[PDB]
Amino acid sequence: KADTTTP
Amino acid sequence: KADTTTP
Amino acid sequence: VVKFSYMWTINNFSFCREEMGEVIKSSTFSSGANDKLKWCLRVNPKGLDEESKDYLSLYLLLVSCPKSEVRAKFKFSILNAKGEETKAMESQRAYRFVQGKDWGFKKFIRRNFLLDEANGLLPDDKLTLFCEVSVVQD
Amino acid sequence: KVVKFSYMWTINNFSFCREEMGEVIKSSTFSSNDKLKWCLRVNPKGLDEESKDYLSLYLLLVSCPKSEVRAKFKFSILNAKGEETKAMESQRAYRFVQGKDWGFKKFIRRNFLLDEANGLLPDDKLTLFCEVSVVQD
Repeated sequence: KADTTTP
Repeated sequence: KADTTTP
Repeated sequence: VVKFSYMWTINNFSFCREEMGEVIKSSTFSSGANDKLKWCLRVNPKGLDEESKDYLSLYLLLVSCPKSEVRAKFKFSILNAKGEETKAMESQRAYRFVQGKDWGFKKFIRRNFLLDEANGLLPDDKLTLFCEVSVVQD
Repeated sequence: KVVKFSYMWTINNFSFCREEMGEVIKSSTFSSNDKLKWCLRVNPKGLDEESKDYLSLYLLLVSCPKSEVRAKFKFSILNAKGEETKAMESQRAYRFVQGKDWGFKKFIRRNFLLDEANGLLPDDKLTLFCEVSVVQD
């Protein structure tokens, strides 16, 4: 699953 | 115009 | 649906001074078409934190200010010396991109596997990354 | 039936490219189909003696098409902001068989490209942009 470093 | 290096 | 691809090579990858949490930024590129949206790739050569210190992290980032909502699917992969795709990692769905928003894989590939010369992923110490994106929404 | 797609490619240390007239830099393959593969070919020091003062850029069909292929293409250089500059397009559509190339012998003057004042080699990087629109059958 792709992730992010911000909300 | 465009050119080619092939016949 | 706007489709575009970017090939990016990092020279002397195993010598990169970037420590954990620091990023190597790609050149800014463009999806073209009508919007001419601007994107860049970001690599954490030693991951972002201690959880991913064993991994290379790879993220796609939207750089420009979009006029409307942006949704995109993406796929990252490495090109070996023969130019073949390998160790690909892709999104199984589209993700929403606002300006400055990043999406990617915190654990894209293990550093140990990447720097193992048997795998042929660093010919002449060059890391070549291939990014394929499909912008579904404007 | 028109399929549109773009490909970008950053060549590091472009001024150090030891290639001479006739020598080729080849991109990786690209597509989107997913079976129809294309590639870009660059002559950094020109293709022949007529284009000795220019860089040459060509689009090449790599795969074997199962039907007739006609494609329009546009080449450009991206500046540091990712904006397309020095664009040059085919205007018309061209037929592509496997191994056939179409492009511009004189895409850009080598003196304009190599002049730092023009800012098209940021950090000695040449970022090439290609947009293709193709129809099969």
